[PDB]
Amino acid sequence: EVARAQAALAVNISAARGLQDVLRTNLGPKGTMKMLVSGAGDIKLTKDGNVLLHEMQIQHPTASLIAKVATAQDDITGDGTTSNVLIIGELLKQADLYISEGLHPRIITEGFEAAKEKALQFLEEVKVSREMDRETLIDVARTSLRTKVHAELADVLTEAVVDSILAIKKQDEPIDLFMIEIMEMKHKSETDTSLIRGLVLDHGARHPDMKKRVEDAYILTCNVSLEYEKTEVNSGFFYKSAEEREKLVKAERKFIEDRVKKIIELKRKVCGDSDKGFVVINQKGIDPFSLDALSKEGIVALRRAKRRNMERLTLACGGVALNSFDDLSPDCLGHAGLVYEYTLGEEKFTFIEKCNNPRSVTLLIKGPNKHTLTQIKDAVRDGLRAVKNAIDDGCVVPGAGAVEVAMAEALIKHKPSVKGRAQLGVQAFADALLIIPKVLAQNSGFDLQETLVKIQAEHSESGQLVGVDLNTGEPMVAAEVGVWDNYCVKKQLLHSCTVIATNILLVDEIMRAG
Amino acid sequence: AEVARAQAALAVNISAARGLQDVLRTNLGPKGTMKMLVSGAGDIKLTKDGNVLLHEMQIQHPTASLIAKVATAQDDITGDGTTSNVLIIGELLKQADLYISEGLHPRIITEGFEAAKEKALQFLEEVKVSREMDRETLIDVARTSLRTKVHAELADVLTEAVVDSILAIKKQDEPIDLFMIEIMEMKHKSETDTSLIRGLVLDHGARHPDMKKRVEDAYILTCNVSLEYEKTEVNSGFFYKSAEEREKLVKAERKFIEDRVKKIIELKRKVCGDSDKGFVVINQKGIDPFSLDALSKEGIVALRRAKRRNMERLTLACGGVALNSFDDLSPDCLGHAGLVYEYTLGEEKFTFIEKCNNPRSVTLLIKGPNKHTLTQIKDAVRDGLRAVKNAIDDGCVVPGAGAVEVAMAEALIKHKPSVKGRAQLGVQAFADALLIIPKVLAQNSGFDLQETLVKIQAEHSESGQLVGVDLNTGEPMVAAEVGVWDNYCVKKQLLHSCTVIATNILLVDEIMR
Amino acid sequence: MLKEGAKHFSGLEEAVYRNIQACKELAQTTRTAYGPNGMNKMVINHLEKLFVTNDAATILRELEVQHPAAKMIVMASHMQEQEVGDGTNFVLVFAGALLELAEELLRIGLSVSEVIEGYEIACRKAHEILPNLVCCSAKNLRDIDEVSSLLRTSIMSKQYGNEVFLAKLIAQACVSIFPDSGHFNVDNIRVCKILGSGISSSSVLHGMVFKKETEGDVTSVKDAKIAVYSCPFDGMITETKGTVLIKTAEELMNFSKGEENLMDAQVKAIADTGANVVVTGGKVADMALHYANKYNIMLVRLNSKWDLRRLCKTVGATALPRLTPPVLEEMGHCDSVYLSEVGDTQVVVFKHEKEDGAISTIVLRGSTDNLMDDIERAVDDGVNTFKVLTRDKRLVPGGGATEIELAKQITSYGETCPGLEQYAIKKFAEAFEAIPRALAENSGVKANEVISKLYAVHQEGNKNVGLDIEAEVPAVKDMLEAGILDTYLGKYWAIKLATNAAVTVLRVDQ
Repeated sequence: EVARAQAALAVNISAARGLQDVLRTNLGPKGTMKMLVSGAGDIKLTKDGNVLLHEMQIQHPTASLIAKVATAQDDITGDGTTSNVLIIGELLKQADLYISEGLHPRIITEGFEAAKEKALQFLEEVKVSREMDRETLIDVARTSLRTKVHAELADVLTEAVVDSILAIKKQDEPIDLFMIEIMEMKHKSETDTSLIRGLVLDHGARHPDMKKRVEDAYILTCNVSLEYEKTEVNSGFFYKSAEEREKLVKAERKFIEDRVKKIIELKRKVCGDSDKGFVVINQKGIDPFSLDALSKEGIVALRRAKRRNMERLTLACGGVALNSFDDLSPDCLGHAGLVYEYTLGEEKFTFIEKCNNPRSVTLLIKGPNKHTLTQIKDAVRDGLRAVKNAIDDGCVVPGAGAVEVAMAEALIKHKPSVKGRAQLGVQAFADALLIIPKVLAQNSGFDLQETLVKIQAEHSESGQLVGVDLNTGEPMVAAEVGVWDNYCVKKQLLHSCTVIATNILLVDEIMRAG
Repeated sequence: AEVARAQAALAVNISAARGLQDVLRTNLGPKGTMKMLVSGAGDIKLTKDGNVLLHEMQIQHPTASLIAKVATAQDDITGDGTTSNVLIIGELLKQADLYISEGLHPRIITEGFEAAKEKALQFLEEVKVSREMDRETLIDVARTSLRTKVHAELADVLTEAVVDSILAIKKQDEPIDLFMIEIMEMKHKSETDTSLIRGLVLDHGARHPDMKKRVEDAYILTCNVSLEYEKTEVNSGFFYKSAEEREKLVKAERKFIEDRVKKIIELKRKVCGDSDKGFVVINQKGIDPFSLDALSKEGIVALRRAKRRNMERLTLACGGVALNSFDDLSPDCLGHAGLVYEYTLGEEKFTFIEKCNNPRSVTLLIKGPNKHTLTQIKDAVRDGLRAVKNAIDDGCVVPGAGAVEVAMAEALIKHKPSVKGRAQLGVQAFADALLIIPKVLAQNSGFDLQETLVKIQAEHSESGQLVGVDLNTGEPMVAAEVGVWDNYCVKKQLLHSCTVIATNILLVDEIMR
Repeated sequence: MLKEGAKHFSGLEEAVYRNIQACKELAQTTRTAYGPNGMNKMVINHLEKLFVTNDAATILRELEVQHPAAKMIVMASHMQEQEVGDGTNFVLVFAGALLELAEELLRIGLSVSEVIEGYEIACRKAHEILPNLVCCSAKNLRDIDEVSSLLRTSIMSKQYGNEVFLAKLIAQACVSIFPDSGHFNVDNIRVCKILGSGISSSSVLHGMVFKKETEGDVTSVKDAKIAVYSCPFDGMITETKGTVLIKTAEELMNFSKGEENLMDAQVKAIADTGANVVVTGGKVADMALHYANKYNIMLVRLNSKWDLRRLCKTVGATALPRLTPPVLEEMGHCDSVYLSEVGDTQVVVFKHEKEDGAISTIVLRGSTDNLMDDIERAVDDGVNTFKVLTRDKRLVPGGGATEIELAKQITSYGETCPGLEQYAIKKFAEAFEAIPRALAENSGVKANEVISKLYAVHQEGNKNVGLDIEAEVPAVKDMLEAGILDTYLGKYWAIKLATNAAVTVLRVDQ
């Protein structure tokens, strides 16, 4: 079929609206989490702009298009993405009128540009260079956390969030690459969350009391087993022919104690003293007697370790992954400043913590392991992006859309065009800005009206960035509030909202292709 | 029972009103068009005037009742801009609806209109100046008054004649002219033609070569009870019931005929001299067959069928008084206009009573063979006469061409309503309703109703420019300099009549069927 | 939505209606299911088998709704049932009841957070004032009464009259063997239901009670090295050839004897590994039996996994099919491993006694399964309510003499704390009346009649509803002392728990 001209955009405008309504609170602590059945058929809860999109199976092309484009920004920030859907279709709701008044969507796409630039100009003029204080990091962390979860949940989790990034900036890494390791853990309540400067393995191998409490940890990560097999035929060697099986029966049990006593050597090679617990870590299993022959010597051998840990352990401890054991010095097997196998429930989760150059900080969350515990697994990594963004930009402003007004004010107050053609677009342009802070207030409390004419006159009074109190519905200084817009965060929505609106605002013929 | 209530109920209202007004966008100015109205008479009624169209044939609406008041009111208080008012109110409603679409209370939207109007009122009080009441300054307004109501080519050919009538005043204080409107109409070879005549003209005369073709000293005896009777301001009773009463009825009536015509002919000798002056008999009823040619040959001009409106205008115009009767009486009572001239044009005999002691009565002879044209142009004269009089009655004239509407919208610069934000919407809704006329013209003109309008504002915001959309090419120009001026009393009155109904809209949230 | 996209079934009205309404659906019976309950519920579980109870969780897990609303909150009800044996009958009703104030406040037009947060701080205020209403504490597990006194409350919150013989029988199962200090175990004390005898013949044999036929002799030793095996007999006779027995006439000769010597070696290898009891979820065979009679290793003819499971659980045994010589890994645990006739049913009996690790095995002799399993249900959720792992349970009024105190506490205070939250704080003190109603439900009177009088009992902690007419006309039964209190904790969770999901399930418009 064909939805011609005005009809094609009438589809575009609509598909934006109802979803924007969902996200008027998906955003802020006021933001209401949303759940998904038909997205899978699973019981699924999520709060965030882009992920909920992908989670749902979204038949409508607009939403289908959006999940991809908001991604690129949701890649960066994670919050303001739950914001981003509003301004876009709202701008459609702006301009469609003008083309319903009659006009070219051309000149309005045109018109948005210089407004986008003055915004981009204003984005510079607004963005407040701020410091790297963990405090300054906390409020940027928690505002995204506050957006995505409860402020309490934001608060209690914020610390570990703004902590690891300090050690990942200890690497002088401008972003967060490692220390991104999150661990959900068996618990009655998601209340428990811990910050492990080192890593956590989940296993003690199968053998307790190996000297599993380890202060001096020289980390052997060995992807090869001490358990090849205890029976006749080798681990990968299978035989249904009789004479070939009698061949492997003798040395299969041996090549274990080959690798076993290599460690028993390697223990004394590393240590010479059972005093320092030497940590063997296996990506695969390890024989009980292997553990036994190791454990009694004080060797703590771990089996069935995870490849990311193997990666992490190699990196965090200055560790090593090994396909052989033999004998090596303590440092040839990277060092963890502390290692403790920690049993919660049945599983003993090895705390390998403050590894030498603890390049990977495991953030451990002990919870019901529901999607509720998954529901808090996002805001953190989301907030991680935010502080990473805050790490990225020293320039960060008040949140709660204090910029919106100060944008919408100046950008509109002056004609950046001193034209109709661009100002027409500019008019629509900076108007769709204010959607967020007013509706937040309007969702919180006081209507769009008062808060705006508050915050506008306030900004008009101020030039300070004054922004909504999301628990009141009238503005405050969001610099003082703590809800803080990273220039890295806030900038990209200006890119997206414009650049997406550009081509989608210009369509007339639409048809099934193929 | 059946009750429509609150938000969904007022929709049909604002759907009607805004839906009903948008048809009038075809009107209001020469780029707009005369709108054709037809009735059960099948009469094609061509008016760009809102009132004419509005109060005759329309679609049933609850708003259709209320709107019929305002375009009447603005016609009443002005005679112009009756098409104007309509397009502002729904433009304000369309604005207002958004905020109510925002859920923001029609009460909070209602209560913000009034300061905003006052603002613009005060502002239109600011952008007004006292202008001339000069004919040429009226032409500046007459050109402008007519076009936003009637047609421009009509406006132009009307502009000189419309002002001339309202210029004929004695300096009346009247915002519209009662006796400066005397409309003669005719079937012509010109479907639209209008002659400009100061003084009064007669509906019908009776022209005879026996009667004086030119009566220079005109003592006009203007009488209802006619030649068939004798010294009577009142008709005499007939009895046809029986034979002997009717037998004596037809014989003596000629005495009533004879004395009457005698009453004039001896009185002409008295009043007008013998042949020395011309005499004027007006028979507002028929003329007797004897008396017709008898008054004819005595120098008297007997005039068949002058109206009761001719009766009153004559007395006022010529300073005399119309009688009921032909009896011997002084010349002064008998109407005297310094010329009585019976001008027979078409099949209609138009008796001028001219050089009138009061040029209060002044006449326009409309022309057309086609009635719809005769409808249009004869209707096209009145509004300006009422409109342009509002220029010559008022020392102040408000500048036109929508230049002042862009002027307030920014002069309404906001958080001036820092009060709440409901008045801030009441002004924000109101600033946009101002521009519907500057829109609808550039609309009805080329280009954009907006792109020019924002040029206008971007221009008007520049200093020294009160600038506006052309009523024709739709291009930016300073309106007060072109002389294009709507009557002063329009705007101030217009704003009140505009806001009230739109204000009345939001106070009605309930409708019960 | 309007657009073909947007997967969801929840939102807006259907949230402020259907979700909460679907939440309303299930709490309906939970009312009849908590406190003294004369009500009963037929259930077929996809056996088509009827079962009768008052408990929701048994039923609700089965019930399947489109909407996670029901699907979520049960987890909290489980989260209760996980931590606390009973009150879960209540844990659902309050939330569902407290919820529907919101949709009213939504008709009254109160915001999500606005409605939520009032309950929140009031819930904290509750969690603040809730321990203030601790009216007692438990004392001694060794004491049967001190335990049984409470235990009725939960059995009550399942079923009313039975609780008396039961609660005593429970601590007589020795809840006391465990300290209830950081430890307690069901599987050690595990209910074992003997169909037959009486339902009040339900007994206590400390140490395992296995209704399974106790075969061989008594165990070779009472310490018995216990090798439990899933199917150590798959048969040592093979099923092959023509008749699904034999084909050739020569076939039968080797089929019959082969089972023997294999099982002989098998049951010898039971003695060779040293297992002093043989447990066969696999079949019993008289030769193997006679071998188990020769080698004198007590035999178990058939096993539910529950047998194998507990044997795997308790003994440290590992049930494995052995067509294989048995090898003790399972080894022994229980110091006295017996044959017994309990209910005069052959009862496989293992016993070992330890302050922690002792099996003190509830043996239910009973006339009716359909009862004895629901009789199991209350004692289950009663001893699981005994599970607090505070020997002093900081007791509060049981059967809910609390709510009237708190319904007074909060909404009064609820107005003191100001702002529209106060109404949510004041709505917070309302759904307390649920069980006062839910008992007056099964008691048959008006909660208003209840609460009006039970507000008129004012500061009490004692007088409240129950069964009979003293929950009806006065609505006054002493729910501090009928002998009935409840732990602060199981109470403390329900508020805390039903705070969460209720708050949660509202937030979600998708």
